[PDB]
Amino acid sequence: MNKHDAIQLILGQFPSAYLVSTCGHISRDLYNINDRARNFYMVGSMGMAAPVGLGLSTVYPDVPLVVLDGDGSFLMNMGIITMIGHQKPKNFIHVVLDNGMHESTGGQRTVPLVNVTDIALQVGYEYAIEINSGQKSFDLPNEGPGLIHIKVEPRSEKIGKRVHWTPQEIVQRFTNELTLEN
Amino acid sequence: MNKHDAIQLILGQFPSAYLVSTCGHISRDLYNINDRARNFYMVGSMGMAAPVGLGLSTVYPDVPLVVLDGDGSFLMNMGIITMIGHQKPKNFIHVVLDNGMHESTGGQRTVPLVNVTDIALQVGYEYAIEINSGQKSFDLPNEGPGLIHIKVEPRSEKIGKRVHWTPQEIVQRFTNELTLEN
Amino acid sequence: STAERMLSTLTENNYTHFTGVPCSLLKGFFRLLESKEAIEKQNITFIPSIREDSALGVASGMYLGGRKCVMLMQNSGLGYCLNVLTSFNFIYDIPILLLISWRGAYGNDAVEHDIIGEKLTDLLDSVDIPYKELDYENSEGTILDALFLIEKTNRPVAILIKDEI
Amino acid sequence: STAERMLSTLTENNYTHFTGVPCSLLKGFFRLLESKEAIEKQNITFIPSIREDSALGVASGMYLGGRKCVMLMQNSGLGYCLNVLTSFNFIYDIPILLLISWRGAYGNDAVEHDIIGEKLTDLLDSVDIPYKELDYENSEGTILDALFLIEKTNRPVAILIKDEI
Ligand SMILES: Cc1ncc(C[n+]2csc(CCOP(=O)(O)OP(=O)(O)O)c2C)c(N)n1
Ligand SMILES: Cc1ncc(C[n+]2csc(CCOP(=O)(O)OP(=O)(O)O)c2C)c(N)n1
Ligand SMILES: [Mg+2]
Ligand SMILES: [Mg+2]
Repeated sequence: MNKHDAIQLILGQFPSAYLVSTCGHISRDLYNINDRARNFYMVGSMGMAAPVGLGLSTVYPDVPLVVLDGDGSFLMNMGIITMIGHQKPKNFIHVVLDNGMHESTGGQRTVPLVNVTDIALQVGYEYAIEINSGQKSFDLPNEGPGLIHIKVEPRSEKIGKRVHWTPQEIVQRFTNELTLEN
Repeated sequence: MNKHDAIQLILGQFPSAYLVSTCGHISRDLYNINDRARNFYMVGSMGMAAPVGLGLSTVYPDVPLVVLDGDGSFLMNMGIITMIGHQKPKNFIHVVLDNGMHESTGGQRTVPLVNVTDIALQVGYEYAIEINSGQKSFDLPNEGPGLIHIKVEPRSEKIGKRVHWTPQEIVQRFTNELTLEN
Repeated sequence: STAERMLSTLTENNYTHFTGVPCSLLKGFFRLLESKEAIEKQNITFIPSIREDSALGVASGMYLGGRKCVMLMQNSGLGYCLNVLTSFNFIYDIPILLLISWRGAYGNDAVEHDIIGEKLTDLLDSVDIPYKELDYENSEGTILDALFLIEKTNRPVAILIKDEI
Repeated sequence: STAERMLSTLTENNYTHFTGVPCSLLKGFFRLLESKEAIEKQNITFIPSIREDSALGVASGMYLGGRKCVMLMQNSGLGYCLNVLTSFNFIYDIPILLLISWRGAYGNDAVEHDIIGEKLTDLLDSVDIPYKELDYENSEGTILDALFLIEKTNRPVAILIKDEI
């Protein structure tokens, strides 16, 4: 699987959820595939996707929320998982696009991410499913927190287009849709 | 069991070992129990005892060294357990004295440490044991890396004297012993 | 006393959400935070945090939920979450009131606080983080000025605490 | 070729242990580090790290084992490990050579590098951390100046890399 198909899969499974994407090529690819007001692109501050997501799911617990992490972003601030397992937000979804490298940087090898599903289940995640290349779909429980491990092959497509939204515009649209939904 | 018993017990098991204690009550208790030249007290940089221990094991794989961590210090930079299970140091010993609170600052509630032994075994630790507060015995495989989870009761005694060695004196007392050791 | 007045003045002005990593000088604040009495009485949402950066991230996320949050921390932890402030809060204009414990402010503290103690204000000024020194005679007015500044700039402001509360 | 000369000079001066996280501007240096034959020809051990703080920690540990280490990182990553420089390295006098990628130094980069790009030198000087801009015409001389300062002060010094290597 490539990142394009994985992002399209995640967007198809939850087309009515708010997403927080980590910095680098993941946010760029998400913005290029589908630009949504419910998408919060973190242009910088790597490793903060999951903390911001936990705060959002703390204030708005009923809303479904997806964190779009990579293997490098997940690993950099791994300890946050404990807090998530401690908070156990029922509608928190943790996606990890694992390509085994810092791709948005040049393809440098990351620390190998092993048995992510099991340790996710240990810290307090209600379910942690793994995805091999070619899985059409899967039915997931409506009660989280959840962890989705999608091992994606290195990209062959073009880098895409950088997100043109000013960070202030990103927070404006995100907050406005959050207020309009409830 | 209190921290005195845990420290004395691990000292009895590994008398010729090198120690890297974390900042706070742990380093001071270790210093007051037994001021060893082979002890490296970290006065600051909370969550940085496991990194320096991993580096020491990297340069000196055959020498045995342990890391005195607390629940707070372990949780702060837990993310290094991945680097530990990736580098797989054979003589690395990981001690986590879980008192369930931030004792060195007033006993503030820490995030609950949950299933640490299983997570260690998943991230690449060769073994991991959990210790009951009643008995006194150490049984582990010779080859590591290994984690030792010890639940400790809140300290009944006073904190006692603080480390009098200056950081430079600690550095020299430790590095002289290491250089002569190998 | 001082911690009670600070927390009361923050709660009256709709600052109810808290993340932090403790310090010796901020013990009373964490007492009031972890008190089951104050949580139900003052409507206090406190989230334990493993690291200052995760605390700041969760605080920013809670701000994105339409709530006003402050963050407690030892000044040493500023060297751990600084990147966040320089790559998120001041870039996205996400304000979080910072209650920093100024360890080593007088140079007689423990050795681990020597550098940060004498260089805290210089660090904040070089990196353009605005701060206010806690006036222990009128703490409510100091945090009032801090809240005024953050509402004027939509960016975080720190309150520096060097004595025990 | 410039990163090649830097790495070769470091290894000739017995700097053989490397940690850190990648940056786009340090692409060639990480390619040289993760090369198995460059590992063999120069006796290099590269410890890939999850974050800047753990990288600097394992580098300090490897220094304590009689080795001489350097740590590469993006300038943003400074905000994640500055504490361990002010609470450990500059306290215990444990010197690590720092290759910091000065993102946003020209003001026309991505928004995430704006603050650090403007204030990297101000932040480094605010906590008495010596830096040195890379001389792309004589990159070996910059490494030599850094190593001379490291020897003289037994404290970590940094070099600032603003162009691609
Ligand atoms: C502390 C810090 N160091 C470095 C960077 C630069 N950086 C951006 S993305 C990235 C790699 C991200 O890896 P990953 O999460 O796996 O994204 P992907 O490989 O899928 O593109 C790095 C090193 C940063 N933003 N913050
Ligand atoms: C980044 C950072 N935040 C806060 C502190 C202050 N601090 C020192 S020790 C400590 C708690 C240590 O907890 P733990 O490792 O469990 O020691 P124990 O409670 O068992 O005594 C804190 C919060 C610090 N030194 N560095
Ligand atoms: Mg990736
Ligand atoms: Mg503790």
